[PDB]
Amino acid sequence: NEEKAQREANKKIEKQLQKDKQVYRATHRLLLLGADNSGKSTIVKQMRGIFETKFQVDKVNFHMFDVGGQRDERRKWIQCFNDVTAIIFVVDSSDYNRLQEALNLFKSIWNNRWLRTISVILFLNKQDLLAEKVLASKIEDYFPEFARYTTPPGEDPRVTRAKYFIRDEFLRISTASRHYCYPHFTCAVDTENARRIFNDCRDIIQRMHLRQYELL
Amino acid sequence: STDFILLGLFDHPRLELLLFVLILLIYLLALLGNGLIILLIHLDSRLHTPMYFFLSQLSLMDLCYTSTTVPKMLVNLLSGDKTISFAGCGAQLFLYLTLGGTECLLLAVMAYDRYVAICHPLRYPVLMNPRVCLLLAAGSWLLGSLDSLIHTVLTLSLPFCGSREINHFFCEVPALLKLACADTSLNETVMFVCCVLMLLIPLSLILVSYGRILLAVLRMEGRRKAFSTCSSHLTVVGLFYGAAIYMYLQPKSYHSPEQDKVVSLFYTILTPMLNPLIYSLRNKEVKGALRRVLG
Amino acid sequence: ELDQLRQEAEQLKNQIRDARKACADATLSQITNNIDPVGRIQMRTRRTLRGHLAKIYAMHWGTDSRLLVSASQDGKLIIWDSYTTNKVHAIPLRSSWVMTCAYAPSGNYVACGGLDNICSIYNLKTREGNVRVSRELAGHTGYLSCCRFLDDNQIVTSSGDTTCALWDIETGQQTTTFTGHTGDVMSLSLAPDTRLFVSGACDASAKLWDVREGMCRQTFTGHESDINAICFFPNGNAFATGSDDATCRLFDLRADQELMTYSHDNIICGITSVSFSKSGRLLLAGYDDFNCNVWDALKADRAGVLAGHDNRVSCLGVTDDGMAVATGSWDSFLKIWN
Amino acid sequence: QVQLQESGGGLVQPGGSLRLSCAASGFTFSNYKMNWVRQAPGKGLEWVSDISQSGASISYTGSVKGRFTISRDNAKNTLYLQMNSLKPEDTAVYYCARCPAPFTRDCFDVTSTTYAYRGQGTQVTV
Amino acid sequence: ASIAQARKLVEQLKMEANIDRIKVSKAAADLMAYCEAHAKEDPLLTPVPASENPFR
Ligand SMILES: C=C(C)[C@H]1CC=C(C)C(=O)C1
Repeated sequence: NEEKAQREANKKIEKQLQKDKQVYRATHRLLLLGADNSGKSTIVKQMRGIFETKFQVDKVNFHMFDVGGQRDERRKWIQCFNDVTAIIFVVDSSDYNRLQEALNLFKSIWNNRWLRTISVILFLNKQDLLAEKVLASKIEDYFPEFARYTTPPGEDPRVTRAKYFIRDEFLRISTASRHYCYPHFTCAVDTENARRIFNDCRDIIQRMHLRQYELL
Repeated sequence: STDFILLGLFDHPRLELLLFVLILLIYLLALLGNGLIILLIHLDSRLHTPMYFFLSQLSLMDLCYTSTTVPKMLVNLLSGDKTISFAGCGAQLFLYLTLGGTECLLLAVMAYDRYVAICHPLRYPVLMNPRVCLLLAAGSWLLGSLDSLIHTVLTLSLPFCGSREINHFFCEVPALLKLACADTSLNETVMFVCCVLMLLIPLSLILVSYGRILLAVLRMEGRRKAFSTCSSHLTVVGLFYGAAIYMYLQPKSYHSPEQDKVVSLFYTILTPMLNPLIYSLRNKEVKGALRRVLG
Repeated sequence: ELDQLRQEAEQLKNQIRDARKACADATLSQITNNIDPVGRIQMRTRRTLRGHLAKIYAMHWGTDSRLLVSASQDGKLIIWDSYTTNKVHAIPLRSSWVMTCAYAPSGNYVACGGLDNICSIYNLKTREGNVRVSRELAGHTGYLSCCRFLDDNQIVTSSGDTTCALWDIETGQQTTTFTGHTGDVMSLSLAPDTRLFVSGACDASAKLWDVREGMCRQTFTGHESDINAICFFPNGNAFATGSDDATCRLFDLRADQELMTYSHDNIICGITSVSFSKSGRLLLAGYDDFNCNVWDALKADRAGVLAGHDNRVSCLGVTDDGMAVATGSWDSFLKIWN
Repeated sequence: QVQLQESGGGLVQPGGSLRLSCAASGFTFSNYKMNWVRQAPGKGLEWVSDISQSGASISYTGSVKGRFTISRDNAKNTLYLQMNSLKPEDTAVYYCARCPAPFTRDCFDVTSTTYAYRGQGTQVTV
Repeated sequence: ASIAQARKLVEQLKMEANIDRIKVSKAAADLMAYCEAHAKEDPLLTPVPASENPFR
């Protein structure tokens, strides 16, 4: 009776599902996170509810999401983002007042149970303002151990100590405990971000493929 | 009557029993091993990737190859008969050549897939859509069948002179060509062209792919696992190709057949056993799928 | 003065607690200890469904106990046919992020929603024959967490705005709004008579709302963390609550207090789905440890395990006939147990 | 129901000493990680220090390191905070927070404006 | 800011203070009576034979 029609309908729908599977597997997804003062809007609009943007690099398609229409509590809707390729994390380097909040957010994301495989690509924005602020508020006020730090920029060597001290905290939190971290120094006027994201995603996928064949 | 007589691997009857059971044991293991892996691919949906598609193809090819080559010798040794008909020899030769060529091409196909997967991580899905996999498999099978048919037809036409006694334990090409009445110069030329085309290129491709893979891994305890896995794979690949290269490409047939029999034995039966124990059974995914199927 | 109001709050809380303690003369478990246990409950999977690409958050059975609908995170809504494993409709969503789904009591309509803050209603009985979007309900601030049909003209939704609302499908405007929670509202459930409904929040609190009036009749507390699931007893005078502290609890409306707690020392993972049986004797609970458990609702003793999944279990449902169970997971696999 | 009471604040001259005590009821103490937060007038919530389940690992913020100490007592179900040599910029309202879920080493939404598991806090002036 | 929610909590508690509350034993017996009344129509409690099973 209706069994023949149901078989035909099932075949028709399965053909479309097989067609859409490849398109689903073709693109790479990314999640953008940051603070209000951070210039993540400029970052996401440089290559151009939930705001999506699409960009193509070397015939590879990326798709990154920015969620800003929700409230300030994120312990519940973050679990949906456990399948993304990478989490872009934008941090201001010129605001010493709110650096501890960024550190705590990074630690919470790092130690989350459903995000123990996702990698984080770290952008440290606002370097031009940091250089002017350091060259001319002192960072020793909010971090005592800066009095005992030694460097591991080109215009003046006093900026290098601070701009590496700020990164060393995130690196220490990352190495204190599968997934890695990729720090980067960037300004507001810079067009190299897409290439950096491309290289980081290429490295992540290469490591995953190496683990797949049990070469590691 | 146009039958043939096979002298077997050995002449002394005191070695008939032990070898027999040993060989018998061999056969069973291979069967089980191959069958097992096929099941673990058909049931679990986690392992639906081109790598495991190629692995399943290889396991099926090994099953067919072993079932073609092994049981006849055991039956002849058990029953004591040493005769074989013309059609049996022809069919054995045809299946032997087809499966050998198909495996030789499938190894290079797998090597190319590995190279693409590792050295182009982002373009991998675009380059390995299922259409490409099906076309590669179909091309390998078609080429194997073509060369096997050419060899069988061009070989069985010539008459045989003198006795119908073959110094081998199964129907081979080099043993048959030496009894031919007519000139074998064209036979030698065709066989040499087929040998070089079906052997030398895949070995070079596999070696280049492995070299590039290890170079990329070097540019990254990580190194030791990669070295161990690559050495384990290269052992089997080198054995399988070196035995055939020594056999079919030897000059002037200077070497006595007494060691040639065991040289052929090294690549006839052992490599189908070694294939699953190296490529498949040591994977963590295979172990997890087996435990899930049991549980 | 905020201090005087804060004080009055605690004297009223003390009065409520004193009344609850005085009202508790005995315990349900002591009375139910006289009945014989049900033994061991062993079910085997009878059907498995494949076709989704990403994980699964929600599902819903039909009133005819034959068809069901599932929503997946790759942007797909698939209607199945559990009898012959065939599948009838596949609808692509506007937004890839979907958290809930519903199936109309008459089977004509389907609904969906998620992070897009929009509720979408799809028509299944179009004259052309294809599925077409019919209405987009807008007005919420946070993400939608649950939606349930009252009839073919009304629908009640709960959002991450710490609010619930009742809509009018023909016009697409909120007739009534329910407020009073402090955190996110996670799930809701309609009474068998469709006259009242309960709602659980991330404030470790449940509330009982009246549909027509628009006021909160009573509230229940007793948990220690966020509440993920809730459902009525088939009688309509009790319900069960599952939270993230790895404990289930049973409340009753008339006594206005707690009856039983279902917990074990081996479990340290929260509950994501709670459902009852047709007779109300069995309570099925899904955990984060990749398994499910069947508790005796009158003895608090585990009577079986459902260990067929290798990832987190997100949705769990029981047919209206009480003859089959459907359990989804983050594997893109649906399983039917009998 | 989770209930938290803070006490011990009051007037203090600069360079003095102070004790803040928090009492918790309605939940098991030893399964949760505990936090102290503060809010200055005309400013947002600021994280101060925290202590783990058993007290093995404690963490501090930048501006109070070497001056404040935090401790817990599971038998009495209480939390403590010591203040020594108060700076004039330490006047604020203090709250005691709680980890949203047990058996976790991460904390989400602890300094949010509408958190549910936190106390009313006490006022400290210098 | 917090005055409105405090007032709403005050009226909510005031209105919830005066409710009818029956003894626990009444609901305890009612639930048992309902469970035993409909115990014969639960195919999951008593496994259904394959003769009428639609998922054979
Ligand atoms: C591994 C084999 C059986 C090959 C041996 C040599 C040639 C030329 C073949 O075609 C088959």
